[PDB]
Order: sequence, then C-alpha cells, then structure tokens
Amino acid sequence: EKREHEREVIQKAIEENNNFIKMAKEKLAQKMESNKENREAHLAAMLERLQEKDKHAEEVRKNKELKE
Amino acid sequence: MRECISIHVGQAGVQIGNACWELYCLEHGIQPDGQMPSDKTIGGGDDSFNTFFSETGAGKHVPRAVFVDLEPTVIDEVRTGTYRQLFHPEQLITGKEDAANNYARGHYTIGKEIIDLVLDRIRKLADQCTGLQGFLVFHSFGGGTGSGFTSLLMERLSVDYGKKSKLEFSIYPAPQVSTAVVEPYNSILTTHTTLEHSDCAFMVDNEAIYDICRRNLDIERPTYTNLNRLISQIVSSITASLRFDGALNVDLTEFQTNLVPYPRIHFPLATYAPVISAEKAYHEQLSVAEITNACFEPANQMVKCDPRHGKYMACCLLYRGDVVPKDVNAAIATIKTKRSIQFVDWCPTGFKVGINYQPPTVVPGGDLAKVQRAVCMLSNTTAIAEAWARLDHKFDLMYAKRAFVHWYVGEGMEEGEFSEAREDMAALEKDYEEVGVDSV
Amino acid sequence: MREIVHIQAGQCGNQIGAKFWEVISDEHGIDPTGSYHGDSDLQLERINVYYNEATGNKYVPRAILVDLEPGTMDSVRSGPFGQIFRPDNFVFGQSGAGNNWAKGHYTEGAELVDSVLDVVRKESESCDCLQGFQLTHSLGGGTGSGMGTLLISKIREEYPDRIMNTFSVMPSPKVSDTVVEPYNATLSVHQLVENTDETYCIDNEALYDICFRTLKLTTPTYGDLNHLVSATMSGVTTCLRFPGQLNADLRKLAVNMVPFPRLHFFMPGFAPLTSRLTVPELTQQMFDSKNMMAACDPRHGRYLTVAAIFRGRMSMKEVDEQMLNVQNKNSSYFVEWIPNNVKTAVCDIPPRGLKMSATFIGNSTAIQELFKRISEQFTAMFRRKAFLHWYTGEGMDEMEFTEAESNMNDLVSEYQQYQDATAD
Ligand SMILES: CC[C@H](C)[C@H](NC(=O)[C@H]1CCCCN1C)C(=O)N(CCCCC(C)C)[C@H](C[C@@H](O)c1nc(C(=O)N[C@@H](Cc2ccc(F)cc2)C[C@H](C)C(=O)O)cs1)C(C)C
Ligand SMILES: Nc1nc2c(ncn2[C@@H]2O[C@H](COP(=O)(O)OP(=O)(O)OP(=O)(O)O)[C@@H](O)[C@H]2O)c(=O)[nH]1
Ligand SMILES: Nc1nc2c(ncn2[C@@H]2O[C@H](COP(=O)(O)OP(=O)(O)O)[C@@H](O)[C@H]2O)c(=O)[nH]1
Ligand SMILES: [Ca+2]
Ligand SMILES: [Mg+2]
Repeated sequence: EKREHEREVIQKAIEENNNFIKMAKEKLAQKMESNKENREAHLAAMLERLQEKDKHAEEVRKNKELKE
Repeated sequence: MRECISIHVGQAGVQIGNACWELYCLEHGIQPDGQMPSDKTIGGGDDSFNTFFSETGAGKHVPRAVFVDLEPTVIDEVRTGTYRQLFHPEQLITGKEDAANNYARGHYTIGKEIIDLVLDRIRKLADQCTGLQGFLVFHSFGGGTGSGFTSLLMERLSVDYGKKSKLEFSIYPAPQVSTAVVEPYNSILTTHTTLEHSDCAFMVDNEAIYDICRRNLDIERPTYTNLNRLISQIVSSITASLRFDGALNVDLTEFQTNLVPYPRIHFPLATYAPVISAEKAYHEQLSVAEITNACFEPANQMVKCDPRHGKYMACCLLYRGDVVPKDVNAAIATIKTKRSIQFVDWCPTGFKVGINYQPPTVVPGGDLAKVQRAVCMLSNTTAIAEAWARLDHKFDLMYAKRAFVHWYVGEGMEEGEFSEAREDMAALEKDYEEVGVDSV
Repeated sequence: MREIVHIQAGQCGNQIGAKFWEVISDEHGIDPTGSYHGDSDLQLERINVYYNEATGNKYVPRAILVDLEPGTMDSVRSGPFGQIFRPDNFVFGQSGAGNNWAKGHYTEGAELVDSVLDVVRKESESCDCLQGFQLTHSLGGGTGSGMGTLLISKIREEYPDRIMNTFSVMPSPKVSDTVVEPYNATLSVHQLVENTDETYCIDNEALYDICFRTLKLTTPTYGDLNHLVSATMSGVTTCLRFPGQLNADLRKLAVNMVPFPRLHFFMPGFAPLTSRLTVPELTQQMFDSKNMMAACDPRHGRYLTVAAIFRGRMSMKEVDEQMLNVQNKNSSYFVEWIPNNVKTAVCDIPPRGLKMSATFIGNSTAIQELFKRISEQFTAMFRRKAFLHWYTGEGMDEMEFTEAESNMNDLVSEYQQYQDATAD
C-alpha cells in the first residue's frame, strides 16, 4: 500500500506541473486572441468614421453642383 | 553544472545588465575579449563561474545572457562598446519601435512581433546547458517593454520550461528619475501578470538607490551610471553564491527555501553594507559586527520601507571577503541579545548565513571604496508591502478618473484587466497583513 | 531612426514653418546649402528626425510646402534658407484661398489635396521608422485651416497608427480685422479635437500682448510674433532633436501629456521672452501668465500634465530643487489625482543668443479661456447668420456650424469637469 502511494505522489506532482503549463498556455491564447480582435475593432471604427467624412465631403461637393 | 540564463529586458534591464557582466568579468579575471588566463580547462568545464559563462574552443568565455529591447539605441551601445567581443550577435536582440511606456504595446502590439525570435535565442542557450537551474530576469516595472514584454516572456517561459526557477530583479519606479506618468499602471499590470510565474523577485527601489548614492557616496545628482554600479554590487552579492565555491558558501536555492513561506510571498528586501566612498574608507576598517549592524539600518535598504514596524519571516546574510565564522556567530548573537527584530510567531528566529572568500570588486573610475569585506542581507519582512501600498495608491488616484487608460484600450486592452490586476494587488496587500497576524 | 515628416500650409504656416527650419538648422549646424559646419557630434546624433541624408554628405529637410496661393511659396524660396528645401516638395495652387474654410476643406483644397499626399507618400515610404506628422498652420485663414485639417484627416486614413502633431495659430481681432475667422477657427477645432494626437496652441492674442506690453513694440510686425513662435517651436521640439530620456519621441510625449484623448491642446510657455536669468527665475517665469503663448491664466485652472525643458549649462540639482519648489508652492494648480505629472528635462545645448532658457508645455484646463473667447466671437455672428452664404455657397449645411460649435463647447465642459474633480 505504501508502494502504491509513492507512485500516486509522483503522478500528482507530474499532473499538477502539467496542468499549470496547460492553463498558462490556454490563458495566454485567449488573452492574445481577445486583444487582436479588440484592436482590429478599434481601427475599423476609426477608419469607418474617416470614410463617413469622405461620404459627407462628396455630399458637400454635389450640393454645390445642385446650385447651377 | 546548474547553469543560469540571464535575461535583460528593456533599457533598465539592459544597462543594469552591462554593469553586472562588466562586474562579473572583473571578479572572475575575464578580459573584454572573453579570455580568462587563470582557467586551464579550454573549451568547457564545470567550475562555479560556468553557471554564468559558457566557453568556446578558442578560449572565449561567453555570458549566458540574452539582451532584449524593442528599440535599438541602448543595445547598439553594447554592440559597439567595450564588451562587444564578449557577446555573440544573436544574444543581442532588438526591434525598431519601442513600447512608448505602454504595457499594452510591450505585451501585445509590438512585443508579439519579436517574442518567438526571443524564445528561439533563449532556446539556443538552454540547449548548451547540461543541467539548467533556471532564469534571472532583469527589467523595469515602469517602462512598456520592461513591464509588458517581460510579462509576456515570463508567461511563455512557464509554458516552454515547466518549473525551471525564474528569479526577477525588478526596478521599482522613483519620481527623481521616472520618465512616465503611467508607470504605476505598468507596475500593477506586470506584477499581476508575473506573480504566478516568478519564484522569487528582488525589487530595487530607484529612490532608495538614489538616496544611498547622495547620502553615502556624496554624489550630487545621481545618474543611471551611478545607480547601476551600486545595483550591480547588490546583484553580484546575490549571484555570488552561484558563481563561486567554498566550504561556507550557501547556494541561492537554500536562501530561497527560507525566504518563501508561501508562493505569493516571494519578495525579499535586500540591504547592503558597506556603501562608502574611498575618502571615508581611508584609515577605516569596518568589522563584521559593524557591517552586519548596518543591515538593520533602513537607510541601506534597496526598498524604502520600515522593517522596525513590521515582522520578519526570514533573515539571510550573504557575506563576502575577509569574514570568518567566529565573527559572524558573535555578531548574530549580539543581534539576538539586543533584539530589535521581531519574527512572526509561526517562524523560527534563525539567521541563515553564507560566506564567499572572494572580496568585493569595483569597476575603475567608480564611486565605491574597495573594502575587505561586505554583506548583503536578504530578509522577508511584512514592511515590503509598503512599496505595493504606495504604488497601489497612485494607481487608484488615476484610475478613478480613467486617466491615460485610452492609450491602453487603444492597443486592445479592456478595463477588466486593470481592475483584475488591482484586485490581485489588493489581495497581495492583504496576504502580507495576514501573515503578520499572530496565531490563535 | 525615428523620422518626423513636416508640413506647412498657408501663409502663416509657411512663415512659422520657414522660421522653424532656420532656427533648428542653426542649432544642428546646417547652413543654407545643406552642409554640416558645426563642432559637436550631439548635433548630428538625432539629425534623421527632421533631415534626410542626401548624396554628397548633404542634409535635406523632410518638409512639404503647401498653399493655394502660389505667391507665398515664391517668398519661401526667396529669403535665404529656401534653396535647402527639396524642389519637388513644393505643392502650389492657383486660385488662392479667400479666408474661406469650405474652399480649403471641400472644394479648392480637395482638388490640390492628392498632389500633397503623393509627396507625403514619397517622404514616408523611405523612412526607416516614421514617428508621424507635424503640421504648421493658422486656424483663421482658409488654406491652412481648411486644407490643413483636410490634410490631417487624409493622412490619418493612410497612417492611422502614427502620431499627428500640429502647431495651430489661433486668430485674434488684435492681429487680424477679418470678421469670418471665428467660423474658420471653430470649424478647425472641430477637426483637431477628433483627428490630432497633440496640438500646440499658438495664440496671436498672447503673441501680440507679449510684443506690445512686455517687449514694448509699439507697432508689432508678423516677424515680431514669429520670433516668439520660433522660440517656442525650438523649445518644445528640443527633446525630439537631441539625445535624452524624457519625451524623446512623439508617442512618448503624447502618453505623458494626454490623459483623455480629446484633451490634447497644450499651452506652451517660454523664458526669457525676447525680441531681435538664474534657474529660480526661469522656473518662476515659466508658470506665470505673462510667458504663455496662449492667452490663458493658468491660475484660473489646474494643470493635468506638464513638461519643463531647461536648456543651457546649469546645475541639475538646482533644477530639481526649483521644480519641487514650484510644485509645493503652487500645489493647488496641479490636479491631485494625477501623481508626478510634472516632468523635467535638461539639455546642455542652449538656443542661439541665450546662455540659458526654459520651455514649458502645459495641459491646462485654463485653456478653456481660449476656446470660450473664440466661441463668444463665433456665436456673436452665428445667432444672426452673418456671412454664412460664403460657406453655404460651397455646399456646407447650416448644421455643420451647429455641430462644430457644440463640440467645442463640449470640450470646454470637459476641461471644467476635470478642473473640478477631486481625489475623494
Ligand atoms: C492698420 C494696418 C496695420 C499695418 C496692421 N494693423 C491692423 O490691421 C490693426 C488696426 C485696426 C485694429 C486691429 N488691427 C489688427 C498691422 O500692423 N498688422 C496686420 C497687418 C494686416 C495685413 C493686411 C494685408 C490684412 C500687423 C502685421 C503687419 O505689421 C505686417 N508685418 C509684416 C512683416 O512682419 N513683414 C516681415 C516679412 C513678412 C512678410 C509677410 C508675412 F506674412 C510675414 C513676414 C519682414 C519685417 C521686416 C519683419 O521682420 O517684421 C508684413 S505686414 C499685425 C502683427 C498686427
Ligand atoms: N536603475 C535604473 N533604472 C532605469 C534605467 N533606465 C531606465 N530606468 C527606469 O526604468 C523606467 C523606464 O523604463 P525603461 O526600462 O527605460 O523602459 P523600456 O523597458 O525601455 O520600455 P519602453 O521604452 O517603453 O519600450 C523608469 O522608472 C526609469 O527610472 C537604468 O539604467 N537604471
Ligand atoms: N503669428 C502669425 N500669424 C499670421 C501670419 N500670417 C497670417 N497670420 C494670421 O493667420 C490668419 C490668416 O491666415 P493665413 O495664413 O493668412 O490664411 P491662408 O491664406 O488660408 O493660409 C490671421 O488670423 C492672421 O493674423 C504670421 O506670419 N504669423
Ligand atoms: Ca574552463
Ligand atoms: Mg525603452
């Protein structure tokens, strides 16, 4: 029974070390994915707002040519 | 064997890096070209200095070190400086555009473009090791690379190296030399992210080193060069255990056992003595009792806090030079008799001691006197929490208004990471309070 | 290296632009031919920031010269320093501007705009590591204001992750009789609050009052005003141009100076004021209303952030003591909820004619006084529709004036919000 317990201890040590590596790897994967999509969302909104300025700037130039 | 790989991240880490290696070369009799005349085993060996230096067949002794910065200026000075021959070019890694004092750019935006390259070069050093002990990480809390890139690196090292030991030397920010209003944000973010990944971290308060330079070395307005030479001595005393051998040398891992009662309580306070000018050290022999007693004066600490208003959970004393056991035993017995040091009730009142006989060295044209003997005390005291408290307060002041947060949100971070990081620091401050309460 | 790309637009923009290049060229030891004749390696170390390197060891400003009038760009070529600029960087119009923002932003400016971008694109593409862009202009005219802010917007599309920096000259009735400038300025601030990272507020009301009251010039010229603008511009770009730790690039400066993204309008200052001191005096003069290039009393608000650059051979211990002194004695005027919000740099190399000098860069809530002044003038004519046909004629709606007014007054509210906030 003492030999089975010695085995169980060394397996627990290996398993906890492996679980720590695993969670570090998952937590880091979800952080970097979350950051990428957040940053792309912020630049998309920046340029989609700058493109609304281009639509408005052509409405101003076409409104001029509707005073002819 | 028991090799250590040193990693120097960002300006602070790199420049403290230069001072440390320069100092190690002078201590081991290694020249700026890497040749070491006193070493008769050419090509390799397992002498104590081989924990920090590998060896080429050509007789060159090469630091087991990677230097990383997201910006080429500081490392370019290493690449063309006095010690350029010491390092292989692959050990000196640089990007183009820095992290702009933003944790988010160091960890996510800019940092991710160079992280796989850095692990590659670290792996090349690891594959040269017969029995890798672990890593020493040098970095600022305040900078964007020092905070953000170091965090990323630490997370990745835990994945790629399991539980190999990882020690930090972390530069804690001071108003006298700071270059960023957001340093408190970066300090809290990196401390939170790194806490689970670091086995032992030595904080170096720049304000403390600044004061020691002013007060003890008569330096008017200290520069990084001044600060760094003194930091190097303290780092040298801590690593001395690994780099030398001797009958009374206690290894850094043994001090670690006494210093870390619980995994999160891994921030030892370092105190160093004597820090004295050549002019004052003339016709003045400072005894073992004198320098030991100087470890309990808070003016000589690496972090500004007061251990006399806290409780010790460990006390380790790392002597170097002309020091013999009789003198050390007598000095520590005086500390006991006089008291002035309360331990928590759950901790034995021990003083774990080591001695290396090689005396302290100084760099040419430095401020420090060459003394016969020196000591670095490493203590675990509840008072170190004061450093977190000061920083956590500055964090709160700005974060209640969300001041500067848009710079972090703009690089992909959420407010959730800030408040999560601050909760972990609140929990850390409570841990240092809890361990200091007496048992029922 | 960290390259900046300079743009000067309109009459005012090209005057202060030209004089900026005179002053910093003298400092780096560059003569009008573009050759180095100096004595110090520190002059060249960060020369790539503003100058391209050419064949035959020469140095060319990374500068793009723009205006809708062809005349001002002849006068740039004329006055020595002028044969230094790159000939194909000169992008000129024909019609001229007419102090009409709509013309500069929508019609006449839009036609010329792509010719400017092509030059910007050529300069930007051979940069090793581009920091971003520096525009000099006035907000009272038509080209510098309307086409300048169009330029800014069009450069953000193609370089969204670079820094956009402006030196924006604000209109004063004391300097210009043009009635329509409150409209031009308000419309320009509407653009700047959204599309720039950091804007230095060069205020002609402040510049005239320094020249008339302090300097005692009974009839001040544009050249008298621009001597003050060029002193400021040398001063606030010192950290970008020489080696150092503090605010050494445009992004690091922004991160130290801009706590909230809309609040990026700085209030520069300078001592000594001159025409053509000890560290305690320099330090006192910096935080005093008389020395500010915006017409705002800093003791009517609080400073969110501050940068202080001291130039000359002085004691760094003395500078540290005085900057601590000034914060202790003026603590109320620094927001308590941003700790360590005053940063200090010291540069050994002084400017021309002085042996020591100080430059000040303040993000002050008192800057609202500038925007209120402009907003009172704007609304004085907008409540009775005066001269709107100039703008409606080019196709603008009456609602774009309302939206511009409303955003500038929001900006005033936001300055007041953070002025009144506390640590509690
Ligand atoms: C009564 C006319 C004078 C000349 C005018 N004052 C006013 O308009 C007053 C009176 C009514 C109440 C309020 N206004 C502002 C004036 O003194 N001005 C404005 C000029 C308006 C120009 C017209 C065409 C709209 C001053 C500028 C004027 O004196 C000039 N300075 C220069 C000038 O600086 N020339 C330099 C070169 C230069 C040329 C053109 C530039 F745009 C800039 C520099 C060289 C000279 C030698 C120097 O170094 O000072 C050219 S014209 C202001 C600073 C108040
Ligand atoms: N002791 C010491 N501190 C330094 C040194 N260089 C910078 N610091 C401190 O480190 C912090 C600034 O961070 P840096 O290390 O310069 O920044 P970085 O890691 O290069 O990050 P980025 O520049 O943002 O990419 C401030 O608190 C400085 O006071 C140094 O050589 N020695
Ligand atoms: N400080 C200063 N202000 C100027 C200068 N030239 C014009 N201004 C001001 O700029 C505004 C008109 O802008 P201007 O550059 O002439 O218009 P543009 O033709 O559209 O570029 C007015 O408020 C003038 O007082 C100058 O050289 N220095
Ligand atoms: Ca050997
Ligand atoms: Mg850096």
